[PDB]
Amino acid sequence: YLHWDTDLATNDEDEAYYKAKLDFAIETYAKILFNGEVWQEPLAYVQN
Amino acid sequence: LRADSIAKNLEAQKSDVLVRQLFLERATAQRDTLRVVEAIFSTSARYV
Amino acid sequence: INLLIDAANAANRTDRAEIEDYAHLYTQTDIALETPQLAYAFQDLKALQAEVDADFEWLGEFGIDQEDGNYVQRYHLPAVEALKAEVDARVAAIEP
Amino acid sequence: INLLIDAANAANRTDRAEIEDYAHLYTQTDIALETPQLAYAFQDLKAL
Repeated sequence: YLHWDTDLATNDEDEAYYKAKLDFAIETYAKILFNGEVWQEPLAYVQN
Repeated sequence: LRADSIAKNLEAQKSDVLVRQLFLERATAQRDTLRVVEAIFSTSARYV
Repeated sequence: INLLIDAANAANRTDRAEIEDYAHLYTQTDIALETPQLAYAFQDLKALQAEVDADFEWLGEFGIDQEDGNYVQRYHLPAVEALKAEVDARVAAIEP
Repeated sequence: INLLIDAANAANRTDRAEIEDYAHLYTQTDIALETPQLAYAFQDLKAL
């Protein structure tokens, strides 16, 4: 919440933000497939 | 130029973007866990 | 004043080089005494106001955040700002 | 600035007592660097 590794050297600190945004997007796209395959569609079939 | 630089560089120290990214990621995890739990409850209710 | 001073003093992470610890009010005289030298006290108060306004611009630098132990946290600036506004109002009151 | 400074420095004949040689700009910091301490530079300019 309040650490050095969060407010870095330059005021810009844009490269770290973009790297984190990339990692977050990768995780979100993987999670879409994971959740769709594990529980969403087995439930959707019964509801249909 | 110096006046504007001071004014904007001071304001760019109030906020820390990496904390806000961390909170966004936590909110996403909360959302998907929430829909998993809601599916559990709806499934149990229909089963009963 | 003194509580805000200590709040701002504890809310900084720099290595004392350019933003320094603010000394407590009235180092020259003891204002608890019945008859103190009040000119010294007003001098110290004006010195504090000037020092705060001077460190303001070093708060607005790009490269202040350098290293573990030399950097500026996001809560330092509101503490300094509250201290500055309070000193400004206090001086405006003490003038007449 | 620096060329005019050296022009004025070479155009005096006094013995340095009251009109002195002007030092070259930004003795405190190296402004060639990517991130210099610009407050020091502005201080030096105002001093000049």
